[PDB]
Amino acid sequence: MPPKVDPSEKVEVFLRVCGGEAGAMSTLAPKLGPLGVSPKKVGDDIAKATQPWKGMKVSVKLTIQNRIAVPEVLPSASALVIKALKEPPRDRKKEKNIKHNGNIPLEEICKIAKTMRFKSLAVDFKGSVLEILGTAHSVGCKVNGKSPRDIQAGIQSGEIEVVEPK
Amino acid sequence: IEPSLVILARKYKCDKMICRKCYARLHPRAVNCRKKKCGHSNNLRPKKKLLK
Amino acid sequence: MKVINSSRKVQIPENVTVDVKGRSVKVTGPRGTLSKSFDHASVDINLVGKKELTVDLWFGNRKQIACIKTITSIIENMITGVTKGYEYKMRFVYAHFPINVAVTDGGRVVEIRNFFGEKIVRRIELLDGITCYRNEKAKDEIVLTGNSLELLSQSCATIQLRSAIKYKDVRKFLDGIYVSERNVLESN
Amino acid sequence: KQILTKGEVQVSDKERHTQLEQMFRDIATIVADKCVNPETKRPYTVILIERAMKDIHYSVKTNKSTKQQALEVIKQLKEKMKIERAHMRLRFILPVNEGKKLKEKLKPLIKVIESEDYGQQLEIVCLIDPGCFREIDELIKKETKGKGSLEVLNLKDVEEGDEKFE
Amino acid sequence: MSGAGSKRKNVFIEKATKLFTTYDKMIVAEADFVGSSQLQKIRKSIRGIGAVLMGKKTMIRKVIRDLADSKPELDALNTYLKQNTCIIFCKDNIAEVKRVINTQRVGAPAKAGVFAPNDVIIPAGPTGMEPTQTSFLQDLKIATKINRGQIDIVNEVHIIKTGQKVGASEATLLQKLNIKPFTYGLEPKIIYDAGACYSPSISEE
RNA sequence: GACGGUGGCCAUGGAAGUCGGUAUCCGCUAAGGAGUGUGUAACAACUCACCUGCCAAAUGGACUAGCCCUGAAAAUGGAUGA
Repeated sequence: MPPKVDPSEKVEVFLRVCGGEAGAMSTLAPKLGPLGVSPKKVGDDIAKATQPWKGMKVSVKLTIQNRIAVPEVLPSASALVIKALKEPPRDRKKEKNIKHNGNIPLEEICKIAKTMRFKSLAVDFKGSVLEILGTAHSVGCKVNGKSPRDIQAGIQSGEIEVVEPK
Repeated sequence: IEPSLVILARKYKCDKMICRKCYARLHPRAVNCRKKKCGHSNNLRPKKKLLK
Repeated sequence: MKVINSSRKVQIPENVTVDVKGRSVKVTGPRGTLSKSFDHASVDINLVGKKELTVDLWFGNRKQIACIKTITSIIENMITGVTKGYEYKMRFVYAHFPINVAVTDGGRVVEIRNFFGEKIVRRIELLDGITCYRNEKAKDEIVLTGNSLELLSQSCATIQLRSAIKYKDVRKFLDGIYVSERNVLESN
Repeated sequence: KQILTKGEVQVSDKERHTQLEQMFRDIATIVADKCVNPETKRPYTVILIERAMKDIHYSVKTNKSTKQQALEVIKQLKEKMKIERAHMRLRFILPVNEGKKLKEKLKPLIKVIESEDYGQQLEIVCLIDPGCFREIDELIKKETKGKGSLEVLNLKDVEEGDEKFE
Repeated sequence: MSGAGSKRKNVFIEKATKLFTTYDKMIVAEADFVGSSQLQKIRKSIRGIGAVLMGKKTMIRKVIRDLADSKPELDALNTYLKQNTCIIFCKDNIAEVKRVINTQRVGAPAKAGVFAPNDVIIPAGPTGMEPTQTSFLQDLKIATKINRGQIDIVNEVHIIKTGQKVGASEATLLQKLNIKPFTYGLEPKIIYDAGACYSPSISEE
């Protein structure tokens, strides 16, 4: 994960759809990049600056450019990183074909990813965060060893990591 | 200003349920024809939108 | 059928005076005087004092019962009109030819020369009592005004229906003079 | 039963009429499958083709197949005139917004190849169709779109159709 | 019959009577314009200290609880028979609830037919009117005047309060321009006690 | 009023509730479908389910069978006998 940084200097807002391997089949939106002063190739690069290997399709990620250059931007969705780290490999050659999520421990990842989008989302932190993100991806399971919203309802993780990302 | 005018125009001409056993122009809440040829009926469809 | 109807009452403001004789009312107000007849069976239509006019119906059918309310509504309308008159703002529109409308209060008539490039001077006389006046906002409207709603609306309708090309597609054009604001009443 | 099985069909009054029609039908069908006007590869109407085939003279048969007869017909006019017995390839230049509808009409109608779709650029497709179908293609794009459509030849001609000899 | 239908009413009864005797202080707020985006920031600050509990016209189902407490429902300031209400509950912070409720307000233009906040100024003058939007003004039956070198209907003062419907034209005008008349959200009517009124006085600060 | 996770996960010029595939859960709630259409490259915006204020006593529906209407067009003029 890059360090979470605020917008400063010139601010060019971009909405990159993918970012594990950026545009393979022009999977990034080709209208949005050149409209905000950034070539297609250039856009491809800076897609991977936000999330190099965790970037999946249908992203809510913000690629900001301070003085038309990457400031090591973080802010991305909870849903992306979480899904990504269940079965780690996420480029654009494994994301052109269907794939099943891994059944591995993911409790410590969700708390960090919860407030990766924003600091405050106007919802209950430390109480039902694992209940939300343990079943955000209804297909498959978070971890097969435990049961979502039964052994994770009372059991919560985080205290500084749940409200602010690392 | 201009769109308002257009919508007004539509209001009296285009937005009316147009029957079926009859082709009588009714009104957007219609569930009958009010014609004793149609037999009142409950075959109301919307009047179609513009197409070039 | 034959249930016995209750009354339908309509309030009367102290500005106006409502007469009634032989099941046929006459509101008189500051603005003018409207008159209307109502012909039905056992429809006692009376005055309580000068605050409530009552309409009744002893042993009404469903049909008979329905019309009582209508009657009441019509008298309410009359009451409204004779104390604070109805105003119908009509906007006219077409997407190329500017529709040339001009009023003649001497004749009590609206005339429309252009509308679809039709070289006829399409005119019709406004109903008795009501008038139009050439109000401008960018050469877009005409505002009809009157005592009687029934007449006023008819007038509006006449110039609406006339103002419309009657050949080929109805959706493609916007030609016509249509009623925009009808709920508004002239200010006193 | 025997008569039905081994016997041949005989024309009654109704059937005589049908017979007359039949010849007309056959000529209409067999001749109009594959051809273009001399000088360049362009589509052209059936009447002209019919005239051409009459000039050289042809007698249709119900004992032969229609497809078979088509080949025969074209044989005559390959010697006489310059004609196209095979397919051609087209290239359309579609807009991004208005072209989707057009594409959906074309896709089940004929084979689409070299389909290059872009957001920042105009959509490009290429077809495989007979010489008489170009007109059909171009026409349906214009009335559906409500604007002009650029028709370009990808190739003037291409193999297969009645050139592979079915 | 009763205590049935889609998403049952009986359920709501449990919330509006049994949890109406488990808090020290209360505040009767007004929710006739605030959204859900605005309101969920006032269901975190309030939720931590107490709750926002009301089934809406379930104060008449509170009469079983009024046997011991003797709570005012129609007797307090605002009889609650003309406006929507949502009772704010609090026990940890009874002092720091009356002002943090007003901090989460968000300003915006008026709407067609809305009940409206306390203050509603209509746009007028050079800043509050455009030259292109004079046509609209002309269309209206009300008079138009030239004030400060601009054609306007002229009204820059309060003509409506809480529980009085704004005009359609006015609303439209508000929407069109960048004029936001007042900041609004959950607005306290009065401060409220268990079996009494603590302060029958408005507090928008 | 119709929100947060969230543009869930699939797939791709673009499909971000709303061309389409599968699951369709939780937070905060009086209540808000991983969404009923209008719309948009896709969005945004609008609309609906859903919830509630105002008003104040009945209301909504799916059937049943009486008469009546539609279904129901023919040649001299016209037949409940008039």
